[PDB]
Amino acid sequence: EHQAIAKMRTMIEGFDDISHGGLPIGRSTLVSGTSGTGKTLFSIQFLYNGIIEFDEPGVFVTFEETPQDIIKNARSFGWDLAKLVDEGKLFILDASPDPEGQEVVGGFDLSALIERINYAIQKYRARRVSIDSVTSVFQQYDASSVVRRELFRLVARLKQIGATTVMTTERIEEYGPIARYGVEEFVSDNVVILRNVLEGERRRRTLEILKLRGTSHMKGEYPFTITDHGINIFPLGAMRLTQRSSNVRVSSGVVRLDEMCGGGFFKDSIILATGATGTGKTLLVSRFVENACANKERAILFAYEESRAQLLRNAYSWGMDFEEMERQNLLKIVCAYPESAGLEDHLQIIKSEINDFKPARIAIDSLSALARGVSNNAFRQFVIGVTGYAKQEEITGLFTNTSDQFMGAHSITDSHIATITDTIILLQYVEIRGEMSRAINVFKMRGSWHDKAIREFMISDKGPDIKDSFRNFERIISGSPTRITVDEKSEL
Amino acid sequence: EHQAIAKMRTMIEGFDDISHGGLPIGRSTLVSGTSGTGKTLFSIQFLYNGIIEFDEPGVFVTFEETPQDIIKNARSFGWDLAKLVDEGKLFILDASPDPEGQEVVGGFDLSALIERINYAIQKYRARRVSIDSVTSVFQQYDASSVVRRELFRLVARLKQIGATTVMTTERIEEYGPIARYGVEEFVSDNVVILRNVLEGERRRRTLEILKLRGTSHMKGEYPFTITDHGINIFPLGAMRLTQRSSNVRVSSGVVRLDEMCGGGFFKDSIILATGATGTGKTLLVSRFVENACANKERAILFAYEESRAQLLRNAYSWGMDFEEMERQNLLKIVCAYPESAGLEDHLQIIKSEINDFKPARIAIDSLSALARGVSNNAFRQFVIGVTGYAKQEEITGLFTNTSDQFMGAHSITDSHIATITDTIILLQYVEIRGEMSRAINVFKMRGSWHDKAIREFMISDKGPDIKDSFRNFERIISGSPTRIT
Ligand SMILES: Nc1ncnc2c1ncn2[C@@H]1O[C@H](COP(=O)(O)OP(=O)(O)OP(=O)(O)O)[C@@H](O)[C@H]1O
Ligand SMILES: Nc1ncnc2c1ncn2[C@@H]1O[C@H](COP(=O)(O)OP(=O)(O)OP(=O)(O)O)[C@@H](O)[C@H]1O
Ligand SMILES: Nc1ncnc2c1ncn2[C@@H]1O[C@H](COP(=O)(O)OP(=O)(O)OP(=O)(O)O)[C@@H](O)[C@H]1O
Ligand SMILES: Nc1ncnc2c1ncn2[C@@H]1O[C@H](COP(=O)(O)OP(=O)(O)OP(=O)(O)O)[C@@H](O)[C@H]1O
Ligand SMILES: [Mg+2]
Ligand SMILES: [Mg+2]
Ligand SMILES: [Mg+2]
Ligand SMILES: [Mg+2]
Ligand SMILES: [Mg+2]
Ligand SMILES: [Mg+2]
Ligand SMILES: [Mg+2]
Ligand SMILES: [Mg+2]
Repeated sequence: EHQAIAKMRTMIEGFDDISHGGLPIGRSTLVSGTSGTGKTLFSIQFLYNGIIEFDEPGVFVTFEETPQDIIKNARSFGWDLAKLVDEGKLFILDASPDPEGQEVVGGFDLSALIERINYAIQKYRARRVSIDSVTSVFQQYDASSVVRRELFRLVARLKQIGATTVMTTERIEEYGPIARYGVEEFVSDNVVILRNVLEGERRRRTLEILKLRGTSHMKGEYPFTITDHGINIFPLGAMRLTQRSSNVRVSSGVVRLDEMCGGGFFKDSIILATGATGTGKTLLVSRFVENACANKERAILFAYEESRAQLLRNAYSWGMDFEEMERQNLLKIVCAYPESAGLEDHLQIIKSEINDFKPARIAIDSLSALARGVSNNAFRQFVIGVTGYAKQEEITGLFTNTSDQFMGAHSITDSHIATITDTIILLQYVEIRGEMSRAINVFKMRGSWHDKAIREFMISDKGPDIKDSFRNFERIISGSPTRITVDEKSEL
Repeated sequence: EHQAIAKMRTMIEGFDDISHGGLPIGRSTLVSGTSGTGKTLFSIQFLYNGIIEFDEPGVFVTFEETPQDIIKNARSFGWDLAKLVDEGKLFILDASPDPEGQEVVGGFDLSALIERINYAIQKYRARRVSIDSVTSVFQQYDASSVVRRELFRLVARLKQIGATTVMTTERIEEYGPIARYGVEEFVSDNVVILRNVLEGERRRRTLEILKLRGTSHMKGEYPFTITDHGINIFPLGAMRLTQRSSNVRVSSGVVRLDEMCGGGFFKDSIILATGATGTGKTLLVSRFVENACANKERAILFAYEESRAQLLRNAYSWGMDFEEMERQNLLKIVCAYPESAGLEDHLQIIKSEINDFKPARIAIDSLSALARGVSNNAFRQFVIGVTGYAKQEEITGLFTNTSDQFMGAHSITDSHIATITDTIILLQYVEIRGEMSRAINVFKMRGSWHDKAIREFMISDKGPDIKDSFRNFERIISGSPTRIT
């Protein structure tokens, strides 16, 4: 064809983007990675989605796992390949060794095997092929040279059969060689790499595309997650910056704060709250998530610091009954330690909840939690992720941070995430006469006017009470202020 | 001959400059690189370009990728190699293995195949040749020593045929051996290394001319981007310091500000709008992007922070409409996440849009939005990338930056780029009586005068209202002044 290479939609969440459309039609795609990296899950989903959505039959070749196991584990994702097999949509070409034994199985092996597949493809009238672990075929007594030629013998004949193919290969080191004999990376056109990089004691999983001949594809690692719906990727680096924005306002929970923002927050606008531990991030989150229920709008509350109980105790002591917010089915609390998963994990989880319950507000208390460990970048990416989604979804997200140091916060981010957020509220203690009192400012609003006053405030059983600035002080921001004025009242 | 080495032009964007002209004529060039770097593309473009600019024909000996494919993959770029092998200007030499089975045909090996290519050349009167994946030939059963002979046998056989050659090799370790059997390196007159380095879950293609027997060449790695129009290379080191400069002037969009700078900004200048988060860098941004329309000049506005829809929101709330602008084709908008491309890449996109919309003013709201998880160096390289081009291009660019700390920041830029820009505008807060009030202040201008004081300014529907300074104060810079009665 005088037309450039066309791809085949895989239907695997994210892959299509990274792959700018899917797997190059008519060609074989090498998909290597270490153990437990989802290589087989990759090929099964490929063949599968193609049957469920494009009614494209698929042939599955396996050189190790007995068909029975394959169908079994499929049930992990609620997949009854078993059926698609019985309706002729799926056909597993068992090519695994017998627990008995026969010598010299490399001569007729491939060639005879090729024709077998040819028969399979041709017979069931298929469009998708997955050959699981070609690596386990030359693992009899061969070396680099023999390997090379053999793949080319298979990638090519298959190519003559014109079927979109997926081959799986194993790896020994994580960032070491691409495949085993360091020879497939070439004899193949398209080489996808699924990693399970260590780092720390958490394992994060990326998926890359070293190359698709003739076409384009996002370059680099993008994390993905294996779940009850298979592989899920997150094209973090692909998400378009075209999110909608309204001029609509909503409330923060405390009306006086609703004034200092020029009439509330904007439905479409990420909101952060900073302060050293104790100022009151939570109190603001509390009244925030609450405010959203009194209007009949659902709002999830992900906490990573406090428990579900304690999150309902201290809450009560400020009035407001979460308990009721839950019953009416207008509030939802998640709670989960940060060391319970990697950022790639929470992001999906949060994204997940947002899909079932479809909140009207979002309140993640403590970006500072998730920031634990995880290198500054990895986290930064998380942030966009959350923010960028919640934004292009029209939800009001209040976030929380906690300055690494009380009094003297020379940086309202302590990780420089400022710029990602739209509204900024700042809490700070203030040493006023041997007494640490609260202060509260609306640092910046992107669409409104907001108040430029560094108002003090007190916390009681009602909640926050935004009073009057400290006009008669120098070095307020310094946390330890200074009294001014040198004239009282006397005669003329 | 009695004179210097005559090079041949590759026409490969930027390469002629890194090689100082092109490939040493009649001499082969070994271009290696791991899988997915473009080695094929490099050599296919080489032959190709020779066909559409010089009419110098080409022989593409292909050992592993099938002729038909070689032709198909080139359509990705808009290249009709099918048409060129018809017009007999390019010839693809099918030197691949049999998809079936045969072992006793290549017993004349190296020699036989050379006789072929030498025939074809004399038949199409070709001038350039590329052998794609020669390593794949030996990949039958050879030792480092068997290669050095076979290769030196070919290379030479092709030197004698006064043919200017480009052989392709493949690597396995990015910064390790140049080729597979660490032998080709010394067997070829010229060495080109293609690297797809990772480092930080991100890839970056860098090209390098290791050596060129004969003449000089640029030294080291240069970044490159594989795109519809093939290999594109930016020799940020080959860009001299020769930009036309003038005293003409332009407005900042804020009349006051124009006076503060001694009557508007200079046309041929890079202005920087540093400041804390919120100080209003994006306020001035829109401003300077609008005055370019009231004067019927095209102005592009590259965004990397706020949406295009949101921009068009806060725009309207400061007065001045952005909708109109675009319609009249006097204001183009961009938008993209800094993580949505690599620096090497972001750079090119700019150049791209510019060439297409011939702006007169460029706005890059937050260079500090790009520095994201990038190497201080890499990034400095990205500023000079833009800055320079916009200079030589006589464009007037406005760049936004946000310091990693409000009030007290002990530098204009935490990445130290100031000494790159000509005019630095500077926003910072100042705590006046339990309050947060803004304060603009031109910090420096290389050709003009510009006021020296820090005037407080307020923002409102109509815009930036630069007022008067904090005379009766002290340490207004320390963000928390001391009113001295
Ligand atoms: N429903 C599921 N939910 C969460 N994780 C799952 C689920 N099913 C499988 N996994 C995880 O996925 C992995 C299975 O990997 P998979 O079988 O897809 O391919 P592989 O390990 O790359 O290659 P191979 O098939 O040779 O083992 C397991 O390590 C397991 O932790
Ligand atoms: N019922 C109450 N009455 C008066 N003060 C209260 C009451 N509950 C909490 N406080 C005060 O509020 C602060 C608790 O902080 P809060 O619950 O708002 O979360 P935070 O400041 O955001 O985060 P963290 O406490 O984890 O640092 C304490 O410093 C305490 O003095
Ligand atoms: N039109 C295109 N647009 C964007 N990227 C492309 C396009 N065509 C190819 N590419 C990219 O360029 C790479 C092509 O490299 P190429 O196939 O030319 O040679 P190689 O990687 O050096 O050697 P080989 O692929 O033969 O093993 C692919 O990995 C792909 O990411
Ligand atoms: N219509 C308006 N009326 C009054 N004040 C406004 C208005 N719009 C914005 N502001 C003020 O301007 C600031 C907003 O900053 P702006 O939109 O100019 O971009 P920035 O300061 O350059 O960058 P960033 O938003 O990333 O911090 C807020 O801090 C706010 O006080
Ligand atoms: Mg396995
Ligand atoms: Mg497997
Ligand atoms: Mg290769
Ligand atoms: Mg807390
Ligand atoms: Mg190649
Ligand atoms: Mg030497
Ligand atoms: Mg900002
Ligand atoms: Mg901004």
